[PDB]
This record gives sequence, C-alpha cells and structure tokens, in this order.
Amino acid sequence: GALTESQAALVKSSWEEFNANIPKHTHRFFILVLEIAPAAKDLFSFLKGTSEVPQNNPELQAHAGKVFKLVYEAAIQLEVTGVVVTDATLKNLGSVHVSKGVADAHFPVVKEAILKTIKEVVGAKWSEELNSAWTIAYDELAIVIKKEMDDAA
Ligand code: HEM
Repeated sequence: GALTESQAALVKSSWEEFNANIPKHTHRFFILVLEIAPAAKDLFSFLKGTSEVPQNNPELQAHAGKVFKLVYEAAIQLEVTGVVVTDATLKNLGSVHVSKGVADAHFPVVKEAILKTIKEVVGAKWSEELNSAWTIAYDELAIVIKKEMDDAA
C-alpha cells in the first residue's frame, strides 16, 4: 500500500539479516547486477578492469552497504512521515549519479538486483509482503534521486 508498520518491521529485519554477512551479500548483489545488465560493469570504479566481481574488496562492500541502508532508511521514513525527505545527501547523490553516466533507464536494474539479493538473504522467510515493501521504498527513493539528477542533467 504505502508502508504499514508490519511492512516497515519486515524491511528492518531483512536489512539486519543482510548486514550480518556484508562480504557475501554485497558480492552477490553485484553478481545480480551483471546478470541483468552486463554493460553496467563499466559504471563501477572498483569493478572496471576485473574479470569476476571481487569477493573481499572494501570499496565494493562500503558502497553496496550504503545503497541498501539508504533504501531501508527510506522505508522507515515513508512509514513514519509518509514521504522520503530531500536533504543535502540525496541532492549530492543526484550530482554523483549524473557525473558517472547513470540514466533513468538504469534504475530498474538496481531495483531487481536488490529484490533478488533480499530474497536470497531471508530464504524461507520470503513473502510477498516483504517484496512489496522493498519495492515501495526503492521506487520512492528513485523518484527523489532522479529529480536531483535531472535538475543538473
Ligand atoms: C535508490 C537507488 C540508488 C541508491 C540509494 C544509490 C546509492 C548510491 C550511493 C550511496 C553511492 C555512493 C555515493 C558516494 O558516497 O559517493 C552511489 C554511487 C554510484 N551509483 Fe548509486 N544508487 C542508486 C541507484 C543507482 C543506479 C540505478 C545506478 C546505475 C547502474 C547507480 C550507479 C552508481 C554508480 C556508478 C556509482 C559510483 C560509485 C563509484 O564508482 O565509486 N546507482 N549510489
């Protein structure tokens, strides 16, 4: 619907299972990115010039870890305040995605890699409720980001 408290708890929980194994789950996420769009390898500074996705790289891990934490924090905010707030950070995030060559058409790629990562994290605990929770938070955060992108390009 638009982030009920039970949806918000499901996101927080799954997020906590994600961050219990950062090395594994962030390796997995980038595999799921290149399986959807092999061309995306080149947008990524620590992926470029590699064969396979590094398994123990700190920059890959800190990056993929901020990405997930931002969606999870958008979902708590949609559930608390009813919106995703535009702040320094997300306007900065609009400029950086612009610099790197990210386009609007790119956003569904990262969406499907997050949904698929999360389904492998929770395993048997996966639900349609959890899936649709992650979907709303992502899509609400991509709107605000794309907005910030667009003002500059
Ligand atoms: C809601 C969705 C998104 C979130 C929350 C997000 C979050 C981030 C964050 C936090 C960073 C690092 C910024 C910094 O600290 O410099 C970043 C960088 C980046 N994002 Fe995203 N991102 C999203 C969508 C996208 C999509 C669709 C693409 C395209 C494939 C993408 C590609 C990149 C690239 C290429 C970088 C550059 C990092 C580097 O090379 O070191 N992002 N994103």
